[PDB]
Amino acid sequence: HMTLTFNIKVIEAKDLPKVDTFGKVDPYVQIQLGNEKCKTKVIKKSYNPVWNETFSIPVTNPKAPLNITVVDYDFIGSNDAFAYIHFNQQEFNVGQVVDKWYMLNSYKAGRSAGQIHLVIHLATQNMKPFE
Repeated sequence: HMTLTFNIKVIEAKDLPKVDTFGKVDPYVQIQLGNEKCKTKVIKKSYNPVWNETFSIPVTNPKAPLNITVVDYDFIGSNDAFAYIHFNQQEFNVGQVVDKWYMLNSYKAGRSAGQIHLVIHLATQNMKPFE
């Protein structure tokens, strides 16, 4: 198959900042590739959340940037994104499994946003995800 898919495992994050009104942070991760968006579950009150959630996103637009954001779920207000990492799709080679910790960028400069642990595998449709 010629159609490519981004297989992304959102494993965990560490050292997230305190951003929620009623304590710590309630983090989830949103993955954006063009018009395609998906998100993890919310982990309650955790600076070192572990999600272990896997996504498979088809590449229909080869120019869309891959944008990964960490967001604080607010049960009584707007959910505020506080950190991101973004990639050109060509930063990943077809067939390569990249298992890495990334330093998160804070939207508000000068604050630490922690790190995120992702497995990213740009794959053809029959390749076993992450293998």
